[PDB]
Amino acid sequence: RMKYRKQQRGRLKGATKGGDYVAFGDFGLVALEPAWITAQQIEAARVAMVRHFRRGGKIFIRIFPDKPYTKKPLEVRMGKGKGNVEGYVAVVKPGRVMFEVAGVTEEQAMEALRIAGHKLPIKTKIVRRDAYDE
Amino acid sequence: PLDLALKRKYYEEVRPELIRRFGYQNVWEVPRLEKVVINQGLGEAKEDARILEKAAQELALITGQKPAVTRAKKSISNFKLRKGMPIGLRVTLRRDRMWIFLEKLLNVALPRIRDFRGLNPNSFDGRGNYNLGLREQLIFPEITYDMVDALRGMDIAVVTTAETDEEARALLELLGFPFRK
Amino acid sequence: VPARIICGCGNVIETYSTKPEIYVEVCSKC
Amino acid sequence: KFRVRNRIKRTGRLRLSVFRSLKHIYAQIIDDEKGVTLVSASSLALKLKGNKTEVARQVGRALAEKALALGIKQVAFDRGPYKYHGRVKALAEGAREG
Amino acid sequence: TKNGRDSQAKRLGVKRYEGQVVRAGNILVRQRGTRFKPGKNVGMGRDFTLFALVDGVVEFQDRGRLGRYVHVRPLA
Amino acid sequence: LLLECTECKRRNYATEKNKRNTPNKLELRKYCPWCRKHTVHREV
RNA sequence: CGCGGGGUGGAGCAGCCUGGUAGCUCGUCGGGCUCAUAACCCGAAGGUCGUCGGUUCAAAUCCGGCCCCCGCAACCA
RNA sequence: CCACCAGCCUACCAAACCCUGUCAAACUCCGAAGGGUCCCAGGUGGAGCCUGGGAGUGAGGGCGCGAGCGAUAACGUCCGCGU
RNA sequence: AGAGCGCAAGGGUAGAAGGGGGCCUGACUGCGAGGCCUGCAAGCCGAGCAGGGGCGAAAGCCGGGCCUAGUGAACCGGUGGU
RNA sequence: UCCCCCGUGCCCAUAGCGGCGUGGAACCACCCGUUCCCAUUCCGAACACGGAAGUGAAACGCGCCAGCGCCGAUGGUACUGGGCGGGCGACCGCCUGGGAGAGUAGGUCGGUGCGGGGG
Ligand SMILES: [Mg+2]
Ligand SMILES: [Mg+2]
Ligand SMILES: [Mg+2]
Ligand SMILES: [Mg+2]
Ligand SMILES: [Mg+2]
Ligand SMILES: [Mg+2]
Ligand SMILES: [Mg+2]
Ligand SMILES: [Mg+2]
Ligand SMILES: [Mg+2]
Ligand SMILES: [Mg+2]
Ligand SMILES: [Mg+2]
Ligand SMILES: [Mg+2]
Ligand SMILES: [Mg+2]
Ligand SMILES: [Mg+2]
Ligand SMILES: [Mg+2]
Ligand SMILES: [Mg+2]
Ligand SMILES: [Mg+2]
Ligand SMILES: [Mg+2]
Ligand SMILES: [Mg+2]
Ligand SMILES: [Mg+2]
Ligand SMILES: [Mg+2]
Ligand SMILES: [Mg+2]
Ligand SMILES: [Mg+2]
Ligand SMILES: [Mg+2]
Ligand SMILES: [Mg+2]
Ligand SMILES: [Mg+2]
Ligand SMILES: [Mg+2]
Ligand SMILES: [Mg+2]
Ligand SMILES: [Mg+2]
Ligand SMILES: [Mg+2]
Ligand SMILES: [Mg+2]
Ligand SMILES: [Mg+2]
Ligand SMILES: [Mg+2]
Ligand SMILES: [Mg+2]
Ligand SMILES: [Mg+2]
Ligand SMILES: [Mg+2]
Ligand SMILES: [Mg+2]
Ligand SMILES: [Mg+2]
Ligand SMILES: [Mg+2]
Ligand SMILES: [Mg+2]
Ligand SMILES: [Mg+2]
Ligand SMILES: [Mg+2]
Ligand SMILES: [Mg+2]
Ligand SMILES: [Mg+2]
Ligand SMILES: [Mg+2]
Ligand SMILES: [Mg+2]
Ligand SMILES: [Mg+2]
Ligand SMILES: [Mg+2]
Ligand SMILES: [Mg+2]
Ligand SMILES: [Mg+2]
Ligand SMILES: [Mg+2]
Ligand SMILES: [Mg+2]
Ligand SMILES: [Mg+2]
Ligand SMILES: [Mg+2]
Ligand SMILES: [Mg+2]
Ligand SMILES: [Mg+2]
Ligand SMILES: [Mg+2]
Ligand SMILES: [Mg+2]
Ligand SMILES: [Mg+2]
Ligand SMILES: [Mg+2]
Ligand SMILES: [Mg+2]
Ligand SMILES: [Mg+2]
Ligand SMILES: [Mg+2]
Ligand SMILES: [Mg+2]
Ligand SMILES: [Mg+2]
Ligand SMILES: [Mg+2]
Ligand SMILES: [Mg+2]
Ligand SMILES: [Mg+2]
Ligand SMILES: [Mg+2]
Ligand SMILES: [Mg+2]
Ligand SMILES: [Mg+2]
Ligand SMILES: [Mg+2]
Ligand SMILES: [Mg+2]
Ligand SMILES: [Mg+2]
Ligand SMILES: [Mg+2]
Ligand SMILES: [Mg+2]
Ligand SMILES: [Mg+2]
Ligand SMILES: [Mg+2]
Ligand SMILES: [Mg+2]
Ligand SMILES: [Mg+2]
Ligand SMILES: [Mg+2]
Ligand SMILES: [Mg+2]
Ligand SMILES: [Mg+2]
Ligand SMILES: [Mg+2]
Ligand SMILES: [Mg+2]
Ligand SMILES: [Mg+2]
Ligand SMILES: [Mg+2]
Ligand SMILES: [Mg+2]
Repeated sequence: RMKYRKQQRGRLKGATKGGDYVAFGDFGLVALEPAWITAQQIEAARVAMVRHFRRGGKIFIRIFPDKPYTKKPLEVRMGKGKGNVEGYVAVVKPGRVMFEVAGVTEEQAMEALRIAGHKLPIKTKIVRRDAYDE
Repeated sequence: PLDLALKRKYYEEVRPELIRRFGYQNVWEVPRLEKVVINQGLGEAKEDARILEKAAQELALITGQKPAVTRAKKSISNFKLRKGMPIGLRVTLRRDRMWIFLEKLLNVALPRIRDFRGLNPNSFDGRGNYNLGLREQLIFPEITYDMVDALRGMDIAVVTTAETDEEARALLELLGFPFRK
Repeated sequence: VPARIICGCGNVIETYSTKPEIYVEVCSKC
Repeated sequence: KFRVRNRIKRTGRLRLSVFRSLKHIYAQIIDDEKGVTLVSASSLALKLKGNKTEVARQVGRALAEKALALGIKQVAFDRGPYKYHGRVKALAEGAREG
Repeated sequence: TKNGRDSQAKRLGVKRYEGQVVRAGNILVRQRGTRFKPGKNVGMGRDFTLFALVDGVVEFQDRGRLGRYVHVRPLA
Repeated sequence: LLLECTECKRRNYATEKNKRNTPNKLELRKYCPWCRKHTVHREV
């Protein structure tokens, strides 16, 4: 990675761009609540996914932690947080697609995604590739 | 002195010859020389201009023109380079001087070249132009043996009006370019 | 000024360049 | 390379544009801010002879005649792409004869 | 914590908008570079400051690839 | 190095700034005095 | 965590402040004297300059983050 | 597979480039709402402007909104527009 | 135009502010309409007038440097001059 | 009033890149030459002078083509002066006025002003 240093928190306003459509794979898991998703979260979901269907199809991850999450170490009030204790998170507004699966039965992807949901703080939804394209 | 052997070769033989293989609708479409350039990469002597006044007057003899130094643009300590203190020689001969020069090179220089075998044909850079190097410089006429204090070769560029080099390939042979083929 | 190039095999060339004297050994005619 | 024109336009007014060809030489008195020509002593459009440097000095006065007859004096000389020296300097030197 | 720093605010930008009457010599625009080019009846100083050259009215002209300009249309 | 010019055949002065070691041993640029008009001015 | 110092051939230290070429002692290796070893004599080899970035024509050298070692400090109720 | 250096394979990592899909206070091809100002007009109001006499205040607090800090903690803290 | 513009960053910029050359010293004196900014004091921009000048054929340009940092009231004392 | 060309402006890519074609009477360019004015950190490449011959190849001029570039609606949406309403909040919903960017349909290889030469 690269960027530079640590970064302001901002605010998770309306899910304006906080929405999307599937663009890879047949099934997807979309967010319903705004949240900072941690790397430890994304990963734990992704692994628990393959872990479920061993040697299975292929999973896509469309959200990516670039925001440095800071944290002062049990003290008072000087300077900006050394931070990064939770390290990095990804901004997720309600409606954005996060995880794609592909090359597995519906009941095989209705579980994989069902699980990845649990490893996440927010409430989420599963989706077929409807028919809406560009 | 607007006259010489090769200067004619191009007109009363080589000019119509070109029209034979390509048949140009217009008198100017037929390719011509118009620029001979010479350059010596003496980054070797970039130290003192001491060993430089010589290669200059040496170059002047073989070309007739008074050469012009070329300074360094960048700076590279990786081999002693900075600002413009370095050096290189460049001389752009055209007109008659170009012909009186090409006559020597094609009819005297090349043949007396140590174990010559023919000019490399691949040296045509897409558009109609040719380039080639010479390790020595004594392979020129008015250069005596006791005169050279150090063998410093160089390379010459020649520019035609040829668009494609396919045509250019021909124009050179017709003038007297002994291609290795 | 004009000059004569005495090739190492006949063909005494003649063109223009300083020093008319020219002991050229061998040339394009060989 | 028309930096010369930009520099002149900033000044007063009355730009004496001096286009010149291989066998020609023209000159206009253009009051910009409206883009209009007031005088135009052409050469290969007048009739003049053939000597160029001698010809230009003539066409110069051809403006002077038509210039004062209207009321003009700002010698703002638009020495175009051409360096002030040859038939331009003469065209000028001549224009300045009045 | 090495960071608690900054420099004075320079209060630049357009100092006289279009239509505003102006006295000769008074300032029209202070700027970082030439975010505005001078033009008719408007001079420019060492810092790129644009100042009216005669009593009149300010008006702005955009000329695309050639940039924006500030003019003083005189009257008296 | 800080400096001030002196007028010839006189003793006028003016604001200045030499540079010592760098290529600048001598210095005598022009400058208009109040008395008289235009003359050379030594370093000093 | 705070302030200060340090990390360079196998060991222990120079070099840095003031950028251009890495030096000292020991050990190692080859060859000598000895019956032989050591001592001693003659040669030779060996260094990513902790690490990741930045400045510069150029970084052991200057700037910044990180890991490691050293010392100091961690007080008032 | 080999050495003279050459050739092919490469469900390894990967510069440039392209397609699909995205992130950015210190990125912007774009770009609102609004705000600022000048001109003209409505506006006679415990409006406004000029010169003077007298002051107090210079610890604010909560709430809404917009950001930083903090932990998208605090009857927390620091600014901005309101109240 | 992603380069360069001495040096941090930004704005600006080849229709030059960038690279090269000739002559050159306006890194002038005496002023200064009108402004920017501003509690004070400071800081900033500046057309033009006079003197005597530099480059240009001229229109003109020059009161240092592409610009924004490179700095210090008053007191006390030093040197030069009227 | 009409047509071609030369010079010079105005807006500032719908004016551009590129591919095909056409123009030398006129104008323009290349073009012949380097004695003179002038010029090259070398060279008549450039700048310059004196100019016939040849040419429209180059450059430019005009005209076609939509591959690149550029322009680009309508419709809806995000956002949002102002006014409200629901929940612990990270938030969300309505009324009123304003209203993007992206994208879709499409558009473009220009429009014009003054002087001059020429049918
Ligand atoms: Mg993956
Ligand atoms: Mg405390
Ligand atoms: Mg620290
Ligand atoms: Mg601050
Ligand atoms: Mg502050
Ligand atoms: Mg701009
Ligand atoms: Mg000024
Ligand atoms: Mg100093
Ligand atoms: Mg000093
Ligand atoms: Mg060690
Ligand atoms: Mg040293
Ligand atoms: Mg020393
Ligand atoms: Mg030893
Ligand atoms: Mg031994
Ligand atoms: Mg030995
Ligand atoms: Mg030895
Ligand atoms: Mg050895
Ligand atoms: Mg180091
Ligand atoms: Mg250790
Ligand atoms: Mg230890
Ligand atoms: Mg202790
Ligand atoms: Mg203590
Ligand atoms: Mg204690
Ligand atoms: Mg105590
Ligand atoms: Mg005590
Ligand atoms: Mg006490
Ligand atoms: Mg190989
Ligand atoms: Mg190889
Ligand atoms: Mg292969
Ligand atoms: Mg932004
Ligand atoms: Mg910015
Ligand atoms: Mg909007
Ligand atoms: Mg308003
Ligand atoms: Mg308004
Ligand atoms: Mg009343
Ligand atoms: Mg009241
Ligand atoms: Mg009141
Ligand atoms: Mg009033
Ligand atoms: Mg009062
Ligand atoms: Mg008080
Ligand atoms: Mg106080
Ligand atoms: Mg308080
Ligand atoms: Mg309040
Ligand atoms: Mg609230
Ligand atoms: Mg509310
Ligand atoms: Mg705080
Ligand atoms: Mg938040
Ligand atoms: Mg609170
Ligand atoms: Mg760029
Ligand atoms: Mg730049
Ligand atoms: Mg630069
Ligand atoms: Mg600079
Ligand atoms: Mg910049
Ligand atoms: Mg421009
Ligand atoms: Mg310069
Ligand atoms: Mg310059
Ligand atoms: Mg110079
Ligand atoms: Mg005044
Ligand atoms: Mg004032
Ligand atoms: Mg004040
Ligand atoms: Mg006060
Ligand atoms: Mg002035
Ligand atoms: Mg005067
Ligand atoms: Mg001035
Ligand atoms: Mg400078
Ligand atoms: Mg300047
Ligand atoms: Mg300069
Ligand atoms: Mg500024
Ligand atoms: Mg005192
Ligand atoms: Mg008619
Ligand atoms: Mg083709
Ligand atoms: Mg010709
Ligand atoms: Mg001569
Ligand atoms: Mg003459
Ligand atoms: Mg002369
Ligand atoms: Mg001529
Ligand atoms: Mg043709
Ligand atoms: Mg073309
Ligand atoms: Mg057609
Ligand atoms: Mg199109
Ligand atoms: Mg298309
Ligand atoms: Mg719309
Ligand atoms: Mg709630
Ligand atoms: Mg909420
Ligand atoms: Mg609307
Ligand atoms: Mg749109
Ligand atoms: Mg087009
Ligand atoms: Mg038009």
